[PDB]
Amino acid sequence: EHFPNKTISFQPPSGGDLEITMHHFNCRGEFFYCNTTQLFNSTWINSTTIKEYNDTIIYLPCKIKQIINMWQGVGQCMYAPPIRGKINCVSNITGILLTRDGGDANATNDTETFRPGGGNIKDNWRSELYKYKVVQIEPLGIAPTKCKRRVVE
Amino acid sequence: SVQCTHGIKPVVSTQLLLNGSLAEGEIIIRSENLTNNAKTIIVHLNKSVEINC
Amino acid sequence: QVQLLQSGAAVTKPGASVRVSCEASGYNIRDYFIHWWRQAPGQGLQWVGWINPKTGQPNNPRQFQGRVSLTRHASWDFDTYSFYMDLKALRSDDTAVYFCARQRSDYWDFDVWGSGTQVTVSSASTKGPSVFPLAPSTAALGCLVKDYFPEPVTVSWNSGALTSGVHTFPAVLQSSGLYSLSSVVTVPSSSLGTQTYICNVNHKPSNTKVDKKVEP
Amino acid sequence: DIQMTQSPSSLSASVGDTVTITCQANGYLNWYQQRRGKAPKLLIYDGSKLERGVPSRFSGRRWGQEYNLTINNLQPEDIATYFCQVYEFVVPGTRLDLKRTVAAPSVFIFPPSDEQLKSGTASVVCLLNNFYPREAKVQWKVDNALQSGNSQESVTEQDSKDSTYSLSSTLTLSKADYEKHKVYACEVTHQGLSSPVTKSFNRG
Ligand SMILES: *[C@@H]1O[C@H](CO)[C@@H](O[C@@H]2O[C@H](CO)[C@@H](O[C@@H]3O[C@H](CO[C@H]4O[C@H](CO)[C@@H](O)[C@H](O)[C@@H]4O)[C@@H](O)[C@H](O[C@H]4O[C@H](CO)[C@@H](O)[C@H](O)[C@@H]4O[C@H]4O[C@H](CO)[C@@H](O)[C@H](O)[C@@H]4O)[C@@H]3O)[C@H](O)[C@H]2NC(C)=O)[C@H](O)[C@H]1NC(C)=O
Ligand SMILES: *[C@@H]1O[C@H](CO)[C@@H](O[C@@H]2O[C@H](CO)[C@@H](O[C@@H]3O[C@H](CO)[C@@H](O)[C@H](O[C@H]4O[C@H](CO)[C@@H](O)[C@H](O)[C@@H]4O)[C@@H]3O)[C@H](O)[C@H]2NC(C)=O)[C@H](O)[C@H]1NC(C)=O
Ligand SMILES: *[C@@H]1O[C@H](CO)[C@@H](O[C@@H]2O[C@H](CO)[C@@H](O)[C@H](O)[C@H]2NC(C)=O)[C@H](O)[C@H]1NC(C)=O
Ligand SMILES: *[C@@H]1O[C@H](CO)[C@@H](O[C@@H]2O[C@H](CO)[C@@H](O)[C@H](O)[C@H]2NC(C)=O)[C@H](O)[C@H]1NC(C)=O
Ligand SMILES: *[C@@H]1O[C@H](CO)[C@@H](O[C@@H]2O[C@H](CO)[C@@H](O)[C@H](O)[C@H]2NC(C)=O)[C@H](O)[C@H]1NC(C)=O
Ligand SMILES: *[C@@H]1O[C@H](CO)[C@@H](O[C@@H]2O[C@H](CO)[C@@H](O)[C@H](O)[C@H]2NC(C)=O)[C@H](O)[C@H]1NC(C)=O
Ligand SMILES: *[C@@H]1O[C@H](CO)[C@@H](O)[C@H](O)[C@H]1NC(C)=O
Ligand SMILES: *[C@@H]1O[C@H](CO)[C@@H](O)[C@H](O)[C@H]1NC(C)=O
Ligand SMILES: *[C@@H]1O[C@H](CO)[C@@H](O)[C@H](O)[C@H]1NC(C)=O
Ligand SMILES: *[C@@H]1O[C@H](CO)[C@@H](O)[C@H](O)[C@H]1NC(C)=O
Ligand SMILES: *[C@@H]1O[C@H](CO)[C@@H](O)[C@H](O)[C@H]1NC(C)=O
Repeated sequence: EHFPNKTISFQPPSGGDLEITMHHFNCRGEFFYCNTTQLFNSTWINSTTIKEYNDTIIYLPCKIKQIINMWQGVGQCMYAPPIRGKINCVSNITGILLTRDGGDANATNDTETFRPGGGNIKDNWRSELYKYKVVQIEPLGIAPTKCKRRVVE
Repeated sequence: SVQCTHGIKPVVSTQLLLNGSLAEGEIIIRSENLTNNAKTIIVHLNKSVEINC
Repeated sequence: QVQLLQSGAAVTKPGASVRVSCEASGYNIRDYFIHWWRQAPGQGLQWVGWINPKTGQPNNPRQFQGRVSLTRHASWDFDTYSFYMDLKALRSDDTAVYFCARQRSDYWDFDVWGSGTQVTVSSASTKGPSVFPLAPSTAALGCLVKDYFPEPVTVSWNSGALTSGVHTFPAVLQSSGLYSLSSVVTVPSSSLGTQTYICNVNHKPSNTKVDKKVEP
Repeated sequence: DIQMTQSPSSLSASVGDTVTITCQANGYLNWYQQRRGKAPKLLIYDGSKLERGVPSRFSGRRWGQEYNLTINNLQPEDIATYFCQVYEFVVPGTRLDLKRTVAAPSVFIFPPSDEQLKSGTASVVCLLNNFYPREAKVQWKVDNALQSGNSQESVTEQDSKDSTYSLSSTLTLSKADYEKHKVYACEVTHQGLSSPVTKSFNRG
């Protein structure tokens, strides 16, 4: 709806640091780096053929790092100690961070590409505090009235 | 107006928004301008899909 | 102060890889975006991509994707940077100057601009210049600087002393990849056919000088 | 979808004048002026806002979708190219130069030596010098016959002193088709010249 007539396509991140090409998050002390490259390609033309498939589960490789500069230049260099025992994480996928790609100066082929990842850490919060504005109340008001303070003679 | 906000988690993630909230309306698309590619594009879901890693 | 500077000219063979750099240190560079612009000769500008110094995230248009690559290399103090491109598998008609610019605000205004690097790619690899005379029958007189590659070559007459009404046409390139430009100087009408001139050139890429004694 | 247009881009003006250029767009416009083979400089951004360290002669008229960039008291240094820039699309631009400096061209033909033919190559040039306006037709003919797709034409920059131009027409020929016709003509018709002119030459 937000784009007139262009088919949509997806591609994995085109490069950059490991904090952008990868899906970075935390579990109980250690940090994960999952590829998530099978979830960010497709195309959609006219939905003429419904590619019905079986209930296939998707398995994503996930490298694990220990020395993370999770903030670019203001966070201290880290070293998470290894955590004992099997660790399992169950969570919610509520939002996805996207990024468009520029068009051509000659002739668009009625398509646009979207890429995941990117964005500074602020966007992870701007998508949640989006419904809160802070104001101060000015509790003094002025208005006409037909009472004149009856001053004592 | 409310006295003050509900809960918010300080969870940090880069490519996806792990364990956040949901909007009851529909799939929302938020940006500064969608016509400007520089700004990020934030999509919001109404049916959270469980992750298990 | 901003001193956004770009490296010198680089020439490569077809199908090879090229690298052009650009640096920025004179302000808080950890927060403004950087953009690359290429301009085909005798043609308008053309976007190449935008890279964020914060994370190194690239972005490319449809046609240049895959072939191009954008990368940054920070310093330890986050004060001096160095941005590098790499255009793998260079094509034929991609000889153009490449510009690095800076983004000031969300209005997509660019204030600081780089010096610009001339990049040319073609076959018919490096060789010296050969000058073929033209014999005249006001008037003119030319010293055709044929069959040389690559650009540029100095041009002067009579050790630069006699430059009466010079007209050095810009170097037009033929199919062979050997540059050729015509340089003429205004000369009287009836006095020609007996006077003698000399043309001297130098080709810095090949470092060879040939002095030609043009005669009627 | 952002569409771009431009003024007819073939404009000229005299010293100490005012000129108007037009851009149609539906976004943010930043005016850039560029020299010949030099990095373009930002001139006016947001249509009307004027950048720090810019001569006051410039102006910006944000009206509807139309856009204006009027320069006052046109000086010789103002001779450059101008274009309006939006997020991604960039217009071809505009060409600005001095006007009305009429001068008649002169076809100049110089037969070469036989030395290059020993290397199996022939090269002769038709020259058009000291003329304005630029537009004209320059062609070769073999004993007054059609010749096309075999010459490479170059034009120098605008002539600084007389505000004129100069066009070169270099022709490449094979062995047989060169000396088969001893004399050639290079007819050129141009606004500066009153009547079309033809030339002749001889080798000796
Ligand atoms: C989105 O939301 C989900 C759901 O809430 C969330 O997943 C939850 O994550 C938290 C933390 O990451 C999990 O909490 C941990 O759970 C384990 C599970 O252990 C079970 O099994 C053992 C036996 O093996 C039982 O003993 C135990 O009772 C459980 O049944 C706990 O073992 C963890 O306990 C540690 O932390 C507690 C915090 O109070 C301590 O009290 C406890 O002693 C343990 O502390 C140890 O480690 C500390 C360092 O972490 C150390 O300081 C201590 O000294 C000590 O050594 C812990 O409670 C929770 O189970 C997850 N939910 C589910 C359903 O599994 C996601 O994390 C969230 N999204 C994102 C992105 O985070
Ligand atoms: C980024 O997003 C913002 C929205 O947050 C977007 O702002 C839009 O700008 C355009 C033009 O820049 C606005 O279009 C105007 O809409 C008003 C509505 O009444 C019209 O009246 C306007 O026409 C008059 O405007 C001139 C202003 O001086 C008049 O002088 C003149 O007479 C015109 O007739 C004009 O059409 C638009 O309203 C806003 N808001 C939106 C679209 O919600 C901004 O343009 C975006 N940046 C881009 C696309 O680059
Ligand atoms: C995530 O998976 C993608 C799958 O496409 C990997 O991309 C491949 O990377 C290798 C690197 O050795 C290349 O040789 C391949 O050409 C890439 N594409 C394919 C289709 O294999 C990507 O490398 C993975 N992420 C990481 C961090 O390795
Ligand atoms: C991840 O999504 C699931 C699906 O909604 C959540 O499951 C329910 O979440 C609500 C939240 O208000 C709870 O009240 C319910 O008890 C949950 N279970 C059921 C069966 O409805 C799940 O809670 C989400 N993850 C987290 C950490 O909240
Ligand atoms: C989540 O949002 C989507 C749209 O963003 C909902 O899908 C639409 O539902 C309405 C309800 O009648 C239909 O009229 C539309 O045709 C649906 N659109 C599409 C593309 O299918 C969806 O129902 C919402 N689901 C939940 C659980 O909130
Ligand atoms: C989350 O993942 C874990 C492990 O990937 C699941 O634990 C498995 O559950 C199945 C079915 O209950 C058992 O057959 C396996 O033996 C369990 N362990 C492993 C290593 O596979 C867990 O059930 C998953 N939970 C959800 C809600 O998806
Ligand atoms: C886009 O699609 C609509 C409806 O399907 C159609 O009316 C229109 O002509 C198409 N093209 C453009 C450029 O809007
Ligand atoms: C993802 O989709 C693209 C779209 O054409 C396809 O070329 C590619 O092979 C797919 N897989 C990967 C790993 O990129
Ligand atoms: C996802 O859906 C699309 C469209 O129906 C289809 O082309 C593709 O094969 C599907 N992939 C999986 C894994 O179901
Ligand atoms: C430090 O070591 C890294 C390891 O690759 C290297 O890339 C970098 O150039 C070195 N110097 C600085 C100042 O980071
Ligand atoms: C921009 O130029 C047009 C061209 O005629 C003219 O009306 C005026 O100078 C400007 N238009 C405006 C400011 O609406």
